[PDB]
Amino acid sequence: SPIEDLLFNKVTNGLTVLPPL
Amino acid sequence: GVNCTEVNVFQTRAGCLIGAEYVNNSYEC
Ligand SMILES: *[C@@H]1O[C@H](CO)[C@@H](O)[C@H](O)[C@H]1NC(C)=O
Repeated sequence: SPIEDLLFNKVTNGLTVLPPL
Repeated sequence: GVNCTEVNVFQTRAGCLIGAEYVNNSYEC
């Protein structure tokens, strides 16, 4: 959605990061 | 998170899976 896109375009060793489900 | 070219293989976005194949249909997991 356009509001979702506007929200998306506003928020920017041994330490892995698990991806969300 | 390992591109396992240095170790049935399917590559997810969470890593690579060994021992499980890929199925087109979907069910509640
Ligand atoms: C794994 O490496 C190959 C070659 O370096 C690359 O083509 C492939 O996209 C890589 N896997 C992922 C999930 O990016």
